Formats: sequence, structure tokens, C-alpha cells
Amino acid sequence: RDPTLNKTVKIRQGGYKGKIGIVKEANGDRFRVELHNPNKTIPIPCSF
Amino acid sequence: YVDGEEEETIMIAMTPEDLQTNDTAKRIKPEMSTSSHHTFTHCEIHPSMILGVAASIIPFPDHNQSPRNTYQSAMGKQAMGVFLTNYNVRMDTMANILYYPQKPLAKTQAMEYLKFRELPAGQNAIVAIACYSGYNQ
Amino acid sequence: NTPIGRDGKLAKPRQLHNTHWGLVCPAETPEGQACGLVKNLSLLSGISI
Amino acid sequence: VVASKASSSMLKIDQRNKKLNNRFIRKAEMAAVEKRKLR
Amino acid sequence: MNAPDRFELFILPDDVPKLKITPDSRVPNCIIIKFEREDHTLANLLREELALYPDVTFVAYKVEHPLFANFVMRLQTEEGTRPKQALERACASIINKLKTLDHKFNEEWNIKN
Amino acid sequence: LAIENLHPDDRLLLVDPSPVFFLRRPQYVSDG
Amino acid sequence: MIIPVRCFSCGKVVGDKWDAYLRLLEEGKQEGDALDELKLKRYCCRRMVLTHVDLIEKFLRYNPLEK
Amino acid sequence: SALFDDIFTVQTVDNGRYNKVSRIIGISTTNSAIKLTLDINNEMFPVSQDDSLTVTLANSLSLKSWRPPKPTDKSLADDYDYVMFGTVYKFEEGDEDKIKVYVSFGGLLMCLEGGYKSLASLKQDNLYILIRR
Amino acid sequence: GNLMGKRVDFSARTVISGDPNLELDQVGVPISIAKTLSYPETVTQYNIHRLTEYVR
Amino acid sequence: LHKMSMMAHRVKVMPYSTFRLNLSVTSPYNADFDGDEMNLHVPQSEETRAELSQLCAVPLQIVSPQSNKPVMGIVQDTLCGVRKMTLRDTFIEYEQVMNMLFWVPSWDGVVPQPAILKPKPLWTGKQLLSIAIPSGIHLQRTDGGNSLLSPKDNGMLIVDGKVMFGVVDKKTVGSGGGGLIHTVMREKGPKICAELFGNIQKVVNYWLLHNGFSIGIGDAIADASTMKEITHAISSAKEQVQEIIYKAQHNELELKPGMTLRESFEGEVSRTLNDARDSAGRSAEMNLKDLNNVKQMVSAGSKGSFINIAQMSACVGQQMVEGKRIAFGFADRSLPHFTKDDFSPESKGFVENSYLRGLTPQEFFFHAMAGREGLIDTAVKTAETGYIQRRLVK
Amino acid sequence: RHGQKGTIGVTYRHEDMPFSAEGIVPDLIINPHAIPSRMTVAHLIECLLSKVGSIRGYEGDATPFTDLTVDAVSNLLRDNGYQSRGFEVMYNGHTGKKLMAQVFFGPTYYQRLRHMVDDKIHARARGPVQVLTRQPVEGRSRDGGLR
Amino acid sequence: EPKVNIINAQDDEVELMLSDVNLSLANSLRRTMLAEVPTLAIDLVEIKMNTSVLADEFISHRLGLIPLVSEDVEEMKYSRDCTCEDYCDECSVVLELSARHEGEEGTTDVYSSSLIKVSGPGNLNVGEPVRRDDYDQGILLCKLRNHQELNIRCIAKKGIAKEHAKWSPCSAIAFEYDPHNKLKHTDFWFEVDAKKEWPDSKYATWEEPPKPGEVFDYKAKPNRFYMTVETTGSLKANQVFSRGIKTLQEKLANVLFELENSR
RNA sequence: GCUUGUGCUGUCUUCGUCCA
Ligand SMILES: [Mg+2]
Ligand SMILES: [Zn+2]
Ligand SMILES: [Zn+2]
Repeated sequence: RDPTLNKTVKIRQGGYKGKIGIVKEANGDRFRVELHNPNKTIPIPCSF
Repeated sequence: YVDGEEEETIMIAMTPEDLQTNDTAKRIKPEMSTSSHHTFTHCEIHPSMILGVAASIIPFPDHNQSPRNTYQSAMGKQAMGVFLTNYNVRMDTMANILYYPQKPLAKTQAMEYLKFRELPAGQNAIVAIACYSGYNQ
Repeated sequence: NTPIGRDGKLAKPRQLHNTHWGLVCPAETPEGQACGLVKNLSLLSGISI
Repeated sequence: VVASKASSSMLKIDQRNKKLNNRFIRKAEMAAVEKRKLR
Repeated sequence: MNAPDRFELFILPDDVPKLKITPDSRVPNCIIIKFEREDHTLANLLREELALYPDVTFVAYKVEHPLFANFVMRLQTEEGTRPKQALERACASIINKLKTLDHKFNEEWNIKN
Repeated sequence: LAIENLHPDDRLLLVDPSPVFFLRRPQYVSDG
Repeated sequence: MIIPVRCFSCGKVVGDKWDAYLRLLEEGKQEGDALDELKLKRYCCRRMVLTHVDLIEKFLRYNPLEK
Repeated sequence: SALFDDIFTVQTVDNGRYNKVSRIIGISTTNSAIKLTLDINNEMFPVSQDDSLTVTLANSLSLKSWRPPKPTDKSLADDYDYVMFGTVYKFEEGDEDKIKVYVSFGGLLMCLEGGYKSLASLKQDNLYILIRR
Repeated sequence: GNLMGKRVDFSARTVISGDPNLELDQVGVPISIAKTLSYPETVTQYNIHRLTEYVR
Repeated sequence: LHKMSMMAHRVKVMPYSTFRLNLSVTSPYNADFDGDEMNLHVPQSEETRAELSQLCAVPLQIVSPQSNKPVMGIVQDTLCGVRKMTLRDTFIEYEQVMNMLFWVPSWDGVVPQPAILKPKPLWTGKQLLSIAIPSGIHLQRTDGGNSLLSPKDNGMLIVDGKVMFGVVDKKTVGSGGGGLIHTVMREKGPKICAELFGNIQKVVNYWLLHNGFSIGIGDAIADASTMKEITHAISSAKEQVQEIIYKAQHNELELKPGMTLRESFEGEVSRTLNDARDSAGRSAEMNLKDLNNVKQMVSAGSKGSFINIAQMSACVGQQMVEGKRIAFGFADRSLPHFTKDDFSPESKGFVENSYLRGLTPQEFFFHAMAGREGLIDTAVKTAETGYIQRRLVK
Repeated sequence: RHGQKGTIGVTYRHEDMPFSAEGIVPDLIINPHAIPSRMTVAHLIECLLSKVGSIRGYEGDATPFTDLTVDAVSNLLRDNGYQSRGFEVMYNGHTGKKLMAQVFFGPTYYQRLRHMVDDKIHARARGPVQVLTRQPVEGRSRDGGLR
Repeated sequence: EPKVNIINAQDDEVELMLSDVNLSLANSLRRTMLAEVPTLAIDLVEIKMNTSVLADEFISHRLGLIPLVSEDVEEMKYSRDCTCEDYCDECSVVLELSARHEGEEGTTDVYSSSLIKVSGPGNLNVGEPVRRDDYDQGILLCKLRNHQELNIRCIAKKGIAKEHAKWSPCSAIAFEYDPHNKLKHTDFWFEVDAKKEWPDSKYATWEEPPKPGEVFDYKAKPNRFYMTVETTGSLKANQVFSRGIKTLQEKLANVLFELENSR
């Protein structure tokens, strides 16, 4: 259990900068965040 | 009005031009020379009215092979357009709406009464016929 | 719709007849089992009351 | 109803186009049938 | 669902080099260059510039698949010259041509305005 | 006045440097 | 539904010429002449304005759902 | 160096279906009964009826990968207007003095009919045809 | 219905398209289908590094 | 339906949601890309993978035991392009030659000498196709009793994998027996044969991409002289049918043995009308130029035939329902627009217009009747054929 | 509208498509091999008439059994400054060189059908089984297997 | 050696002639101007209220296609190359639209002139939506009746047409060479006579027609290329041409740098 | 001191898709 599951998040670095998302899966640093407009889920490190 | 049983006893002209007695692009009409004279009793209002709703959408159906007309009559009911103008207040199981419907550039006169110009179900695309890269075979 | 069914199917009820002129569409018909049994009214057709 | 300006303009355009079509198409058809008759 | 990101056509990954050169040992003095995140725009320009050089005996390119943004070039030169030097000369020559073309266009635009 | 009211000889002077039955003018409300 | 911003084939901005087109048709110009006046030369752009159906006018006749 | 030389007069030019390829028939001025049928490229070497051509056949151009010729080097081809390279796919040892040689220049076909004396040396795998006008 | 023919696991279905740049014995497979389907590979000393990379 | 409907392929992971096939395997699968779907099965064991890769693989299935001939060939625009590129008057410059040579995976890095060396180096399309053919292949075919100089560029001769003459088309790279594919399969094995498919497809696809090929409305339009000839043929046939009608109505008709007077009359009228359509179509097909696109497709053998040209340009012909002319569904007539007891060709289902010219409403209805017959026949015979196949298999 | 159905094989960007001398690129490229066997001459006639109508600002009348002929449409198209049979000179997008063949080019009315690849794609490794037979269930929605 | 001659010049279109250049160079210039010249376009849309009859993604797509002024977009940075947190003034421009219908009758049109620039780079001429005149209303975005309001906040970013066609500065580039077909690069389809069945090119009077007795010249190459560049208003035509040349030069210099660094 | 939960109906009917 991480305190960041099912919470609104924003991406600050990389090719998806400034996109609003929701954290769905968080095992080891590679948070899985669904994107509000593109109907897809992408992996991303917690640093971003 | 005449039904199928009364049609067996009448003589119908196809067009009003048929009531009065060498181009390589114009279609050729029957001579009907077996009889010396003809006494028509009725005349068709327009020959294109023998088609239904789905076949009235086809442009130039008399230049097509008939199975392709049947295939288009089947497929035209699966095209995506605007089924009703109140789709926002309706709650249907499924519904598809096209962003930018366009009316066709080639239309038939029967499309006037089918409201196809007001609720069209397609778009005019610029089409080339070419073997470009082998990805359209 | 013509209720003849699937059993004992024959070409003759499914055929486009001469008397169909001006009353049912010669083109619109479903593909497959209901070919020729399901018909569609022509544009100027009517049904007696 | 309080119709919009664009809709009223389109209605006027439709009436004008219907009248123009009813004149021109009928005249062209008459010219074509008389030419086909005189041949 | 399976559509790749559109920025992958031109953004170079960190672990993917822009340019990979391997020799073609079948014939003497030939190399195979693999260009990443490029297409016909650079390939055709380089090919038809190189094809006019007297010391270049073979030059060609192919885009293997349109769904992947890369092309591969084959270049063969004379004994005296090395193919990489010919490629550098071609790049410099096209840059000079574009420079004088831009100068003349600016001159003519200023004249006509 | 219009092109019809023009004299036929002056109409002959209007030379491009006839309508056809199959080119309709577009509509928006149709009929039925 | 509403006039597209760009031509599908080439991308010329045609979304600023709908009201002028309706005005020109009101004045009595033919559709081809009206399209010529709006400087739409390629038939790809002429198709966009000539075949557009304005469905938003029908959608706006329903009462708003929020006030 | 060269294997055969002669001078021919064109009896017929048959264009046929093609726009760029013509079939010419010729007979040697010096030695009759030596016929020549040949397909040529019209655009780069047009020929008319009753023209005189100098046809030469050689197995080499000297005096494996092809390359554009440097201006400095020189070859037999510099003296002629039209040069082709083909393969011999049939050497017919027919009658007492009737020999037919069939060559194919990438699909452009040639048949040289003649006597054994002249065409004895044409039993090669590849041949160049050099034409001057 | 259940002995001479049955429904099976490890199978996929989708629309087919043409590809001029594929070999005769090749088939193009979508990435989602490749992620869904699997093959059980036995861990040996010839492939342990590649398999643990896959597991990571 | 047969064992070539299940073949083992090699996986290539690609974007987008479709399965992708080489176009030469669409014939054994009987598949096209207008909405078809196909299934995929993954083996789960080493033994099962070996069975798939050594027994069911696509190269091993090129030649079928049913007719001892290949089931896979060059098709569609590759066939059209290989016909267009191997014509006698096709020449290629050095730069395009270098590109096409680099496109060949099996090319050995040695550029062949050009067919013409002076004044300008030009290669032919036969050389570029011969690059894709493996060495050691010999093939020889004779068409119409042609000689070894091949004036019409027909026949075929390949020596050591090099084309000497002959336009490469359906008779050489199709699926028929004795062609190039069968020879390469027998001589070099399945792997080289599959590489031959890939090489030919890549070279021809590049050349066709940079050459182009289209079709338009003008390709179905015959000149005025041919249209006059076709009209004269159809009118003469109709006069002949009128004479036959008069003879049958005055008891002056010869009776075919084993058949009644009505049956003989119907057969003779049908034979006359069929000959009329064939003559008009032959005139139309002889009129066409070499640059005609429909003619190019028909001559390549990739799509279309003589009847398609005949119906598009000259005459659709006689419409048959159940092997006979249009019956009298009304009281002694076919439609209420004719009079009673009318045996003229137009009254009983002869379409004298072409598709380009346009059908009249009577012809339209008769043609629709014939098409409905076709659809019913297919959708009815399918179940009987399936049952027969199941009983044979069991 | 003539029974010519198909699926997208690939998509190309603006600069990769072939173009005409005035810069027009197609929205759609279809194969020539679809035409001769199916004999859909009405497709080509519709394309020609739609080209004329879009150039002149009219709607073409495509009612069956009329007096319209291909030659009248061709004369109208020729008077507008185009080739009378609908052909155009086109250029290769990759190289900028002219194509040796001319391309039939014009507007055609297409429609999008309800069958999309993302509503049909389906794979199963393992999953739910039937209670009675313990075999995979049927249907893509239920995560079923193939038969 | 290369020469440029300008035939017609305007803010939104230039018609020029290129001579003494290769065909590949002209085609690469055309492709670069079509797909690789960077502009500014709306990329992120935050919707605070939308009670119109149009879907949210419909309006977002329409907003993406609005051409914005991109004159100084060369000094801006790419969003993925900016080290800033979220969006800053050096990699984005913020626009805001707020529309509403007042009254219980009639309809209100929402135009692109209603977009107001709120923030962006300091003293750079980027961000404002393009307008033909001072009295022009712009592109029609939506229509509103009573009690319907639209309130959005848009973010404009820098990009190229390879990622999405909304970033393309050009609409259509006419391109043509050899009007009299002296190089025989095309083979003309005909019924009776090819000469009188094909319309003449618009540049046919710029070149001397071939003499009847002339023979085919196999040594000739395409030399003169005619092209017209039409822009959407986001950039001027000369700006598009110069930036296309600069983009091609930068790509070539990057190739040269990779080559030299390879050692 | 606080810890993340572990699955699915049946039977008919109709309308469709790709072959045939
Ligand atoms: Mg299919
Ligand atoms: Zn446009
Ligand atoms: Zn920033």
C-alpha cells in the first residue's frame, strides 16, 4: 500500500509533461498512471 | 391505383415520351415493332420509383452490376451519420454520431423525400485510384 | 416478411418475380438464410385498408 | 418560434434556388426533348 | 490501443544512436549507414548529391517499413577516397547550396517588396 | 432588367474568353 | 454539425468564411460565384463549404439542461 | 580484339507495338546471304530505311562490378555511336554453310545469319555489338 | 460439441491487413496480443540472463 | 476446406491492432482485406513448436498434393507491375537501378552491366527481374508456336537464372504448374522459393511505386467506329432472331432431335444472342490500345477477363434465369409494358446496352432477377456441399 | 455507395502522399484492381460528376434512367480546364518526380461502417470456464476462447 | 550557382521559380516546409465549464486547429526540453476564453477573437490568434443559446506537423516542372491525340515549346521548378521559406556533427 | 502504528459479419 493510489497526479517531466492523471498501480517506483484524455495507461517513475 | 392482379389487364407506357411515336454515349430504347400500333392505358410516373429506401441512395444504379446494388443496400444501413437530432436527451444502448456529416455531391431525386440532405451519413473524400505503394491491394 | 421458414427451403419463393415490379424493391434483400424471403416496399407502394 | 438569422437566410436561399431550379431544369428538359424529337 | 506515440517519429531515445556505420565486406571500400528518426527528406537529398560525385561508385537507400522511422544507406567509393569523407563533403556542399539559395531569396524578396 | 432584356446582338457580344438539366442548385430544407 | 476549421485535404482555414458565404448567397450570387468571391480555388476546399450541413441549428432548438 | 565487322543496309524498320524499340533487317553489302535482325532503342539511335550501318562484334572493349567510366580511360566504344552488351543463348550449327547466332541484349534480340567462315569465332558466352553511322 | 471440437486457450482473433514488406512465412502481431499470449520457457544456463531480464 | 488453411508462420511484433500477411499467402487462405478475420494458435511445448516449424510451415506448403502444382503465386499489383516492367521498351537509369538492386535482400553486391552502354547507360526490366531469380534455373515455354527471335515477345526462356526473352506474367510467376515457382521449389527447396517471393515482390513494388498505374472512366470508352460496328452486329443478330421467329411461326423450323419445337426455338435464339454478345465483345476488345488500363490488367492476368470488357464496353447480353430466358410471369408476357405473345430479344431479357451506356428499366429489372438467382444459388448449395465434405472426411 | 468496401491498410502523412500540380493530395487511395472484375462503372461516373459539381458549385443529378451521358459531363469538365476523362498528372511524394502514369482523381462519397478493429480484437491465455464441461466460455465480452 | 526568381509576392502566398538546383533539393524543401517548420498551437485545454451542445473533445479539437502567431517561436523552447516545473513562460502561452449568452432569446456566436492572451514569453511576438484584419471576427468556434456558457483555459506549445497536422504552417504547396514534357517523365494517356486532349500548364508560356524537327535530348535533367507556398497566417510566406531552408541546414549539420563525433 | 480486498448465470429469440 502506497499513499498515492487513486489520487490525482500531474506529470512534470518527460514526453507527457503537464498532463493530469490518476495513479492506478504502484509497485516499485514505476507508478501506472491513466491519462484523462488519451484512453491509455502509461508507466512512469515516481520522480516525474 | 392498380394492384398486381389488375396489372395483368393494362398496357403501361414507361415514359410520357413513349406515348408519341446514332450517339455512342446515349442508351438505346426498345423498338417494340411487333405491333403496328399501340393503345396505352396507363403511364409510369417515374421509373426510378420501383426502388426502395436503401436502393434510392445509390447514384447511377443502372450502371452497376445488380449484386453490388444489393451489397450497397445492405451496407448503407451500417453507415454512421446522425440518426436523430435529439441524441443528447436519449439514453440508448449504443449510438454513433459523425463529427462532420456532409451531403453528397452526386444525389438522386428520391433522396429529397428520405431527408438524406438534412441527416447525411457520410463524407465527400478526395479519392485517387492508383497502385501507390502496395498497401491498398 | 414471408413466413416459409428454413426447413424445406426452395429457390422459387426466394426468387424475384415479374409481378414484384413496382411493389417491392428488386435490390434490397438480406444476405444468407433470409435471402428473398424478407422484402422491402417500393417507394410509391401502398397497402389496401 | 423566434428563428435565427442564419436559418431565415437559408430559407430565403432555399426558396430562390427552388424557383430557379424549377425554371431552368424544366426549360433544359424541354430543349432536350424537342431536340430528340426533331431527330 | 496499439497506436504508437506520434513523437516517436522524430524524438531519439537515449539508448538509440542517431547513426551506426558498419562495413560491407562483399565489395571493397563500402559501408552501411543506419539513420535513426529520419525519412526520405534527408535520404533522397544525400543520395542524389552523392550520385554526382566522380569518386562515388555506388549510393542507394531504402526505407524498410513505413511504420518505422529509419532508413539504411549503402555507399561505395573509389580506392583513394573513404566513404565517410564523401558523406561529409556531400553534407557540407548541400549546406553551402542552401546558404546561397537563402541569400538570393532574401535579396529578391527585399527587391520586390 | 437582366440578360433577357438585353438585345440579342448585344447578347452575342457576350462571348466567354447553356444550363444542363443534371446540375441542380443546392438546397437545405428539401421537401416531403 | 458546425463548419470545420480546416479543409480535410490541404488544411486551408475555411472556418472563417461560413457567414460570408451565407451573406453572399443572400445577396443573390450563385454558389460557384460565391465560392470564387471567397477565394476558394481548389475544389477540395470548395467541397468543404459546398457540402456542409449545419446541424447545430437543430441541436440549439432544445431547451438547455442547466441554468 | 574484334570478332566480326561488316556494313549493312536496312531493308525494313518495324516499330510494331513499341514506341522506343524498332526491329531492323539488314544484309551485308560485301557478302550476300549474311542477314542481320536487331532490336535497337529508337530514342538514342534512330535509324531510317536504306541507311548504312557499320556493325562490329567483340567479346571485350579493352585495347566484375560495373562502374561509370572515368573520362581518362579509353576503350573500343569511343569510336562508335551505339554499344550494347548481351549473352549468346543459341549457336545453331545448321546446314552446310548456314549458321545462326542468337544474342539477347537484356531482352533485345539479335539473329545473325551467315556462313561458318565468317561466324566461326562468334562461339562465345557474351558479345558486344558496336554500331557506327 | 465438446469432444470432436471444443473451445481452447492460448488463441487470438482480429482483422487482417496486407503488408508488402513482410516475408512469406511471417505474420505481424499486435503488441497487446503479444502481451496477452505467453509461452512457458524452461530456465536453463543458456537463457537464464535473458529470462530474468524478462522477469524484471 | 484443406490443409493449407492452417499454416505455421513466424511472429513479428508490430504496432496497430491487425494481423499482417504477405499477399502471396492470401490465396491458400482464400482471404482478402475487406473485413476478414483470422485465428492464431500458440504452441506451449518444445515438441509442439518443432512439429509446427518442421511440418506445417508456410514454405513447405507451396506445392499442394491435390493437383501437383503450386498454390501460391505473384498476384494483384505485383503481377501487373512485373508485366509492365518486363516489357521490351522498359529502360531504367543508373540511380534507380542502384536503388532497386539495394532493395533485393539476396543481391550479392555486384551490379550487372547495362544492356546499352552508349550513348547513355540503360538497364532493362528483364535484368532487374533476373537479379531476383536464383542462379542455376532453366525454364523454357513456347506460346503460339513462336520462334527463338520472339517477334511478339511471347514465350519464355530463362538460362542460368537470366531472362532472355518473354514478358513475365501469370503464365510464368502464377500458381500454374511448370512455372518459375514450381521449378525453383523443385530445384532449390522451399526456403529459396520463399525468398524468391519476397525478392520479386520488393523489386516490382519499388518500380511500380515510382512508375504508377491507374484506371479511369475513359478506359471503358470505345471509339465511334467500334461502336458503329457493335451496333451493326447487334442489329444484324436481332434481324436474325426475327427471321427465326417468323420461321417458327410458319412451321418452317428444323427440329433438333430429342427436343420439341419450342425447346429447339429457344435454344437457337439463345445461341444467336450469345454469338452476338461474343462478336460485339471481340470487336470491343480488339479496338483497345496497349495503353488501355483494363487491357493491361486483363493481359497481366491479375484481375478481369474478356467478358468484363465485353459487358462494360459493348453489351451486357442475355439474362438467364434457371438456364432459360426470362419467363412470362404475367399473362403471356414478362412485364406489363410489353404486349402479349412477344418473343423479341428485348421482351425476354436481352440487355443490348453496356454498363457505360446505362440500362433501361426493363433491362434493370431482368438483370436484378438474374443476380437474385445467383445469390440464391450460392446460399442454397453451400449447405449441401458442406454436408458432402463432412461425409467424405468421416 | 457502390458495394466497394474495404479496410485501411496504412496511413501516410501529407508530404508522403502523391500530389497534383496545384498541390491537391487525396484523402484516400484505392487500388485499380477493385474496378474491372466488379464492373462498378457508376463509381467512376459518380467521381467525374462530383468533380464537375465541386468545380462549378452545383449538385450533380444521379437519378437512374435519365438522359445523362458521360460525354456531356466530359465536355463540362473539359470546359473548366481539366482533362475530360478525369485524369491528372501526379508527382511522387518521396522524390518529387512525375509519375509515368496519370491518375484518376476526384471526390467520391464514402461512409464509415460500424465494424472497427478495436471492437473485434480478442486474445485469451487463460480465464473463466464453463461449469458443466470445464471448457473455455464463449464470447469476447466474457473473455472467452476460440473454437 | 542556385538562383531564385519571384513571380508574385504576398503576406500569405509567394509564387517563385527555382533554377540550377536538383529535383531532390526542391522536393526536400517542399517536404520540410510541409512537415518540419515549427509553429505554435494549442495543445492542452482545461475546461472549467461547458454547457453548450458540443462535446468537450469536439471543442478541444476545434481549438487545436486555430492558427496562432508564431513569428518568434524560434526563441521559445520545446516543452520536453524545458527544465521548469509544469508550464512556464519560456515554453508555453496561456489563452483564456469565456463566453455566455445574455438574454432569453437569440443565439451567440463564439469566435476565435474572443481568445485572450494571459501569459507568455516576455516581448516575443507569439500567442495571439491570427486575424486577417482589425474588424475580422475569426474562426467560428461554437454557438450558445440562453443559459449556456463556455469557460476554458488553453495552453499553446511549440511543435511540428510530424506530430500533428495542427502545427503545419502551410496549407498546400503547388509544385511543377517541365510543362512541355521535354524530359518525357510522363506518358500521356489519350484516345485520339494526346496534344489536344490535355490542358496546357499555367507555366507553358514560360518555356519554349519543342521544335517539330527536334530529337529527344537524353542528356537533359530537370532544371527549373515552379512552386507556390500558401500559409495559414501563422507565418508569412518568406518566413516559411527561410525557416525551411534553416531547418534543412540544421538537419545536415546534425548529421555532420554525428559523423565527426563518431571517430 | 498503520497496512488492499481477489469474480459470474443459464435458455431461447432476433439482427448482423466473412466465406460459400
Ligand atoms: Mg472478404
Ligand atoms: Zn483544400
Ligand atoms: Zn518551461
